[PDB]
Amino acid sequence: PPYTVVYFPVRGRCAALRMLLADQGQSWKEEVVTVETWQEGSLKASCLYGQLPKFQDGDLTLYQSNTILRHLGRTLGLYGKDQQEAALVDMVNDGVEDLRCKYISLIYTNYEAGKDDYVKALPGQLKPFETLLSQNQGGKTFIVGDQISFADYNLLDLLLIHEVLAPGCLDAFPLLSAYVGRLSARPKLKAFLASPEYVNLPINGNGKQ
Amino acid sequence: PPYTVVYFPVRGRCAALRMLLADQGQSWKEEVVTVETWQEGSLKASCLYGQLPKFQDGDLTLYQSNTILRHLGRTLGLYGKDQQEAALVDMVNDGVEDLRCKYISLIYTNYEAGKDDYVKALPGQLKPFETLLSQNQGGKTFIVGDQISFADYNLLDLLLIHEVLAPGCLDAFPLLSAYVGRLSARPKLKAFLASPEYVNLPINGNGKQ
Ligand SMILES: N[C@@H](CCC(=O)N[C@@H](CS)C(=O)NCC(=O)O)C(=O)O
Ligand SMILES: N[C@@H](CCC(=O)N[C@@H](CS)C(=O)NCC(=O)O)C(=O)O
Repeated sequence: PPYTVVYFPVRGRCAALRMLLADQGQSWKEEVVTVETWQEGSLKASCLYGQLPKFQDGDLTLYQSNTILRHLGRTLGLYGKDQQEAALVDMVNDGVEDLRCKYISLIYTNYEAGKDDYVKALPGQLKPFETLLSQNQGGKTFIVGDQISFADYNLLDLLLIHEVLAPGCLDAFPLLSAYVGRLSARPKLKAFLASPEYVNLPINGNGKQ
Repeated sequence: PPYTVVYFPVRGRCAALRMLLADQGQSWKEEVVTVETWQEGSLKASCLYGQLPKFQDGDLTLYQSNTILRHLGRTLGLYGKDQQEAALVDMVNDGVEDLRCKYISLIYTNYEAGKDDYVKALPGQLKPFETLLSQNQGGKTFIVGDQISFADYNLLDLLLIHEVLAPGCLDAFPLLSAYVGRLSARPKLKAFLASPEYVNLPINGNGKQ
């Protein structure tokens, strides 16, 4: 610490890391980037890959949402109990990232024409996570092992936004549904999810969800 | 160990991990999956995300190319010297993955109509990697710190395939150009890159590059 997340006024790719920070009782500052600032050019030019989120942890500056998640993951002990679990955590996170990319593509480039097909394909895309849970001794705790990892926050967010996109999409997935309820009930997380800081923000930049 | 990589007969998303294994003096077995076998559907259905590569390390089975890279990276000591460097390694790898996704999209979904635009946009996409090199000991060593990381192998592959797609793309990037040759000259890697095992394989699976 200290922590500062620089991002647009959207939950988007910062939702998961914010939930992680909140649930872990961490304090951070939010720097909201306006269209004027982004269009001005200097901020974007200073970003490694010309994109947000940008994250600051003391004198350390990071870019890439998954890099931020993994960083918080290793420094806060949310990256498995050993090397094997760490690998499983990565496998889950990469899976989440893949689906998040498809979701982002839908929302920003083909919402009207592609939504129906996407929803029809959704069950096939969610099944792997239901499987991950069932393989983890019944899926009664977390996605990997018996301790929370950065992958849980990323998956949780993925599931939450998909329930908004397709209400009831988790009905055919008992474990994932209960998993959502369980994690969302964690005291600190529950408080954050209900805070104006979270509720006020649109899931995506164009208001589509 | 022992290691087994299950994949289609192409370089694709296994090129980087293979270079890593070879350069680190590791032995592994290759399980080739033909197009016909893949189309039969059974292996596909058993894969967590319905995709290859599939990797075996003893009793452990991992999917997702970056999970395999990170696994090899942490178990073989190719993941930075400390937590901060590990974060920088991730930042580089995520950047590589992002461009690899755009490359894959071009190759498989819009090669004929999209190549020219992609090549025009290439310099802007490669610049971030040249800059990282310049900030790390004048770009005279590795992408992060002074020891090789899994990110180096992934970036190296990304650069190699781009020189095939757009010959001369690295001329305007001195550090990246010298970097590719330096890593390619490493004895074990050099031997692997010249082996029939690598040479006889097409870069992609649709005959485009
Ligand atoms: N791989 C990056 C992707 C971030 C991203 O797509 N950022 C976009 C959407 S918020 C952005 O900054 N767009 C502004 C621009 O590219 O000019 C991550 O995971 O953080
Ligand atoms: N995110 C995965 C992507 C792997 C991937 O896209 N595999 C494709 C291309 S080789 C595949 O298995 N395609 C066959 C199919 O989807 O049916 C990774 O990083 O390993």
